[PDB]
Amino acid sequence: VMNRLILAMDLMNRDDALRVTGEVREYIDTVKIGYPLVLSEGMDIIAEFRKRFGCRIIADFKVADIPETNEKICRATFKAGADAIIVHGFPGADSVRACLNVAEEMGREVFLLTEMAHPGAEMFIQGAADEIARMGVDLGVKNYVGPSTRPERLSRLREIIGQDSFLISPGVGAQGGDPGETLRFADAIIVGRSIYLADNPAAAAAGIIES
Amino acid sequence: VMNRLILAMDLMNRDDALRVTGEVREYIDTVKIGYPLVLSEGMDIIAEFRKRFGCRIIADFKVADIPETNEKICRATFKAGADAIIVHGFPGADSVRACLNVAEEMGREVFLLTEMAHPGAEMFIQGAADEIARMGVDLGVKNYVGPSTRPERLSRLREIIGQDSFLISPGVGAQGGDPGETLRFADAIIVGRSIYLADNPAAAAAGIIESI
Ligand SMILES: O=c1cnn([C@@H]2O[C@H](COP(=O)(O)O)[C@@H](O)[C@H]2O)c(=O)[nH]1
Ligand SMILES: O=c1cnn([C@@H]2O[C@H](COP(=O)(O)O)[C@@H](O)[C@H]2O)c(=O)[nH]1
Repeated sequence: VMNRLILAMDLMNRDDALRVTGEVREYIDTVKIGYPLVLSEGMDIIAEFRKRFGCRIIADFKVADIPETNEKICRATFKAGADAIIVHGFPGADSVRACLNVAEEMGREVFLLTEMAHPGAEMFIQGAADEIARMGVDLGVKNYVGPSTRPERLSRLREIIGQDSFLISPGVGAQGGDPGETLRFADAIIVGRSIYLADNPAAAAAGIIES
Repeated sequence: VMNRLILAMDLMNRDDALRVTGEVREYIDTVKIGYPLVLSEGMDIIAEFRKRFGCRIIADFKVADIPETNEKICRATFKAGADAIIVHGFPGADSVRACLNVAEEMGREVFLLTEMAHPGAEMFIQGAADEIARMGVDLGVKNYVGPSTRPERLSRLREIIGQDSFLISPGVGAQGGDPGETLRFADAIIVGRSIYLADNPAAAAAGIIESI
């Protein structure tokens, strides 16, 4: 990923989202689009971004349903042009396999979310995280998401998945995570608010890269 | 809910979804719309269904993000006209609280998903389910979702949330759950494929209602 930095574009109106993404395009070539923007502006926004900025798009949909529904969600998402989709591992192996099957059929990728970065993640997710990561390895998952806010957990996750797996990590900046420390374990960092709420998003992105 | 039956409308094209929903409207007045339909036809489909069929709409979005993002998802969903939203409890109390705060601000409801009905739910969700339900009670959640496929777990869930809470349950029909047994514990059952993939959805819905 360009500069090992992925922009989390969670603004909810198309004009602001287009403005910020265009301003930071010289620093990042991969954008993570989630439900805040998609449910506000429509799925067509994925193809619009891919074309206008020539960036890879990761759909952060935290897929977390039964197998049959997960398949439908993944198919609609890849039809919309997403290059990859983020899926929760807490619902179990069959739910993750359903996403992997659709990605295989459509020539796309699945990122498995193992542990989340917010405080509430300590209640139930953290205790299941190592097992969720091992499940991913057993299913053949090669792309993972882990927390910038807990580098000791990111280290443990990297250990389970190996150095060959691709690991991206949110929670940098606004949630307290540090870019440099996170990149000791993750291949790329995800940054949203620290860039998109900045008075000068380009300067904020440039600063992160400088750091 | 009318006849204690909620239709899970997971068809992915507007014309088919409109046809089936209209055919079974005399049997059910509450429709659950999820991402399969919304990501295929747009969020405007929620208001269209609400108006066209005069039914309550539950947005089954299995919200499962950090607090800040959950707030945005809930706000966009209620702006689109949904009467309620289904949220996962596994990400923790702060994430659930964020959804409850937006529902309070907008005069809407949050349904907390405690245990899922599919086989994979046994891996991680089941072992956390009782605690997730208790967390819901502690947060003031009054609406819950539990599995038709495991009535013993549904009974345990009803036990934690009390008789005053509203409990709806998917997994009836296609996934193996039984309407009658599920209604021993849930206030309403959710049915998707058994109705929408039937050669005659109205007859399928009518049969379910007669079996209970
Ligand atoms: O454990 C996780 C998984 N995903 N995200 C997501 O990554 C982005 C982080 O944004 P932020 O830089 O503004 O905090 C948001 O889209 C958020 O939903 C997290 O924050 N934590
Ligand atoms: O634990 C859960 C939670 N939600 N659903 C959802 O309820 C519906 C059940 O549909 P079905 O009757 O066709 O199996 C689908 O929309 C599905 O995503 C389940 O099946 N199980």
